[PDB]
Amino acid sequence: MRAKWRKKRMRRLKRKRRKMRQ
Amino acid sequence: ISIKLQEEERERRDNYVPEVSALDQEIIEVDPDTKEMLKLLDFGSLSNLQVTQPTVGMNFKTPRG
Amino acid sequence: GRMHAPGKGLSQSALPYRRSVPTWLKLTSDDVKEQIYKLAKKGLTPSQIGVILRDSHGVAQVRFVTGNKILRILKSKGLAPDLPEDLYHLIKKAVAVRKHLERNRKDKDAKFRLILIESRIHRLARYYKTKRVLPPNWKYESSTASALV
Amino acid sequence: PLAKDLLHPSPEEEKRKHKKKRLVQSPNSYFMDVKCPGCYKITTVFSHAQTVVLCVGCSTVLCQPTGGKARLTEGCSFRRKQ
Amino acid sequence: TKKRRNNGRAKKGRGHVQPIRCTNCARCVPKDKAIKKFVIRNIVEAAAVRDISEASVFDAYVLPKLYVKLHYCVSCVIHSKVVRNRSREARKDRTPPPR
Amino acid sequence: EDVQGKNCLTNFHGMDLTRDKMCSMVKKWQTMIEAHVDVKTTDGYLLRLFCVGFTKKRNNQIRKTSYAQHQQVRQIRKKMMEIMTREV
Amino acid sequence: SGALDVLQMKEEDVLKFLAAGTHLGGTNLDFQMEQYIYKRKSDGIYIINLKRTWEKLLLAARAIVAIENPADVSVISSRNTGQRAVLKFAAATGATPIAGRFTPGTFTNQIQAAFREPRLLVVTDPRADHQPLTEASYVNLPTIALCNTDSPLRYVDIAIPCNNKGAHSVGLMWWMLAREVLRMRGTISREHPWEVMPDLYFYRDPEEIEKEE
RNA sequence: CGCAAGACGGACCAGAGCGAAAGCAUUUGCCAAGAAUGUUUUCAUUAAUCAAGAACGAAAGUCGGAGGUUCGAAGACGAUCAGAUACCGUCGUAGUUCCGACCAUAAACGAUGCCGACCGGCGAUGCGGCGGCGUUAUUCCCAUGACCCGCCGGGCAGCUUCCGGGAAACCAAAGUCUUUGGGUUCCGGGGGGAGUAUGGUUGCAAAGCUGAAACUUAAAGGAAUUGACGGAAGGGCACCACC
RNA sequence: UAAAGUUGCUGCAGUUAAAAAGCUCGUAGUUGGAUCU
Repeated sequence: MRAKWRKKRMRRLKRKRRKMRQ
Repeated sequence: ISIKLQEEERERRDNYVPEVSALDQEIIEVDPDTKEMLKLLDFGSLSNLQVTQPTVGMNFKTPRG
Repeated sequence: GRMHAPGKGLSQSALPYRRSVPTWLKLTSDDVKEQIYKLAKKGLTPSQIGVILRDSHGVAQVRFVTGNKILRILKSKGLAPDLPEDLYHLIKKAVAVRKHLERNRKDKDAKFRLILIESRIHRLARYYKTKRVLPPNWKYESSTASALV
Repeated sequence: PLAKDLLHPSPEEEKRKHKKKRLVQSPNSYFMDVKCPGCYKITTVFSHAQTVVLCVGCSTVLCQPTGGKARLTEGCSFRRKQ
Repeated sequence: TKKRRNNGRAKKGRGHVQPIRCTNCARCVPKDKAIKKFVIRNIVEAAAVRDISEASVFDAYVLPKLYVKLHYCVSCVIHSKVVRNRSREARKDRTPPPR
Repeated sequence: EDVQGKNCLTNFHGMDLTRDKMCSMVKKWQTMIEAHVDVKTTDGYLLRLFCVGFTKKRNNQIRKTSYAQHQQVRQIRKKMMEIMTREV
Repeated sequence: SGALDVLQMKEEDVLKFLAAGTHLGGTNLDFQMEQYIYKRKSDGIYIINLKRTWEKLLLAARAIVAIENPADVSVISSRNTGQRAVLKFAAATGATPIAGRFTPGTFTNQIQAAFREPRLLVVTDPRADHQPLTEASYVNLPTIALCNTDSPLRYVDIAIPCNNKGAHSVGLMWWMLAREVLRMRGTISREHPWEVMPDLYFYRDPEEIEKEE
């Protein structure tokens, strides 16, 4: 996996966790 | 081929000499700077040379690029 | 290298080995002192006085004729300026840059150069306070420093 | 190459160097006595002067500052000292 | 590992160089990294020179030329064979080919 | 601006150099200096004039490039503008 | 010369050097050849100090003489300019000539056919004869070279500062070297000019060969 | 042939310049700044590097306002395709432009901290100064420009070299290192987990700074060599290739 | 614990193997030219 795409995936994961964790 | 007769032929052909040496000339054109070199070498009293005038300018480099 | 620039320049004065008064120079030490007094009364800094004496009057070095340096002579006669001229010129440059920056607020280069100038000012002022040349309470504030100019 | 040695002369290799990089540093400048044809007295002028100096008895521009050595006006006879 | 000492560009002593678009693909390439060709071309091709010269209303018209500067990215310059890969030792030779 | 007797009478409107001519002078180891002036004749014809010049390689020059320094370029541009204004 | 009137420079030698243009260098100056030049001319040609040339020639002649077996000295010329001169020098002084291409490994490959082990090496030009020069650094072989202004002095132990581009100059330089070696050995004498004259050492174009007969 | 708008500043333009970096290219003017050079000026150690702290910081992105030509994330449609959700085409929103606030990140790179000393050669080039045959312009003296030949000082680089170093690539620094110590800041310690979790802090947001562990694993990696392969380039050959 | 000069004060590294802050300024800290029998 391209490193920048893995970074984008981790960013999306963090955003989803921030949304779910209210 | 390394035959001895070929070396003999080469050494006979190279054994040529004229009656007058090519370095035996009456007038030798010499620039002023080499004249000063000779004079500081204790050879400014030689009358076998002749003054050749220096070049007009210093245009000796080939153009760049 | 420069304190506030990547420059590595070498250009400076090269004093001659001889420390004697030149043979051509006929001014007595007192004559050089009076010329220094006149130039100071005219309103000139010691650097300017030295430059004028070198250029026009042939005084190669005042220290070698009078046995004293120009600032020391000015102090001893009593007409040396309140604050040293290098610090004065640094403060003047800072004041000029601040005046320019007041009407040109988008000049980040001017702000950076002002930061450099004030750092130089503070370093010189700390050195002068260490030597008791400036009062220990002296501080460079950028609110009325134009009066110091 | 065998510094400070008299056996191989080097006036020419020493005044070629930078003034600060010489064996003993020495300025490349000089003071010069100047006569103005209209004037009648000496004026000692620095070679690399930064001031527009005038004749001590007149109002004639003796020399003008340049990037390096100052430029003298025509007719003023200038001779180096020492 | 580093392939070239100059990194395949002429950027020495500056930070940024403005880009230009490749004439072949419209790719942004730095002006120093772009590969530049300056073509001088007769606007009339060699076969058509005779016909136009014969049909001219003037005598000895000397036909005008066309001056086009082309800037290529590395990919388009390689595909078009303006430049080509060289051996590790022949790479260092910056001398242009004879012309 | 007028047509009389099946004849159209023309008048000056502008002037240019041909594309090939102007492209042929722009060489790559010299400075090109351009100036322009808006200047009015005595009849009231306001003209914008563009002048172009190039620095010349000397006949004994070894240096590849014939660049002018920025102040030299400014002086040349000043001369060009002054001469154009004087002539128009 | 050793400050010896017997070994000092003569007027005939200086005249020959000037006629052959030995003092004329190139427009380039190798930094290790600086001490052998006099001054640069207005056209960029460096003048070679002929006193220094004579000193270095005499030192080279002394180095050549201090080898009892003359065949242990190798005289090399890859260029066509000095092949005739080298052959004449070898015939005169008994040295071993290598005129033409110097095959690599001649000093280093003891299996090779032409393998030879000289005790001294003389070359016509360090640039052209760089192969024997480099090989001399493998077998402890000292080197004597005819060096122009821009010649590199690596692996050159005795450099003779001279014009080595002109055929006259190279021939005359080899002729003087042979003459001085013979004079120092004991053969011939300084009380009379040598029977050989430098034109025999010169390189001549085949067109000139045809014309002059 | 005109008018309008918003962008941008070609060719000249370079292994050229300036700037702390990001970056910077129409003319002219104003404003303040700066390096180098020149200096027989002045002060006289005032310095170097830097926790804390601070200024600036591409692009994209956020908020408000103005503008909106072009291009254009998203999106719509047309193609190609087994499929394409992509490449390609036609449009096109945010954006791209400017003003005021935010963000503080880039392969922000020379993947190379700053300051100082020493250690080869050569030819160039940019700025300043110094010296000098000769050629041109100022249509006249000197000077001043443009050339030419050198020298000196900083600068961007280049070539070369058994200086020396290095695993080598390669580097006149990445040298002066087991013959190890000039000064000082930041920082690495097998590969993953992971720049993740969590806490703190900053931000309007996006996110930035700081930053683990359990666990897993014998290699991951660097440089160079020989092969093999290439939808890479250039050649050569056989009527089992063609003409 | 040594081996581990793989924690390097002695004594390690940091272009490409892990690594020099995007860049400057800057207080503390550290370090500071010659010179007095």
